[PDB]
Amino acid sequence: SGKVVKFSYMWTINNFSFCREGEVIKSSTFSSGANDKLKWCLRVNPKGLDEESKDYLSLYLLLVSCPKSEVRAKFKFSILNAKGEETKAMESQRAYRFVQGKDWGFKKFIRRDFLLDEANGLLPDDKLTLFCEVSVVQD
Amino acid sequence: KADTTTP
Repeated sequence: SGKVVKFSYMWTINNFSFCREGEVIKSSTFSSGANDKLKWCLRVNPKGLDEESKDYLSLYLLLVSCPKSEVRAKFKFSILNAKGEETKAMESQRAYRFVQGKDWGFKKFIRRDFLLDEANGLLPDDKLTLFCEVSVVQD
Repeated sequence: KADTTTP
């Protein structure tokens, strides 16, 4: 069997301003690898993860299940503006080692005040569109 | 650098 070895997941969160959430928003599960056997999701802390990131939105890629032991993968997160352009990109500098149940991401992905300022056009109609591009280098 | 929330 062949494998989906790179993939891009687009996720829109409606009414983001009214996200009454350390509380997590979880995306749908999406699949990768051979026979859809690698399962992933995105997880968002809209008000931060811990106290040191209260001013930020945190965003993580989580490996939900995998057939073997480890998966090594590079990943990139970005926000799509109204024009569909990628902006505020952050990417792993290297492949990270994932095992079933483990996440990797950015506690300080983006400042809340920057995200909430309408002049930056990142919440058109109160909608946050995240973009996650993954490249699996092993498994 | 990326961070993880799980031990």
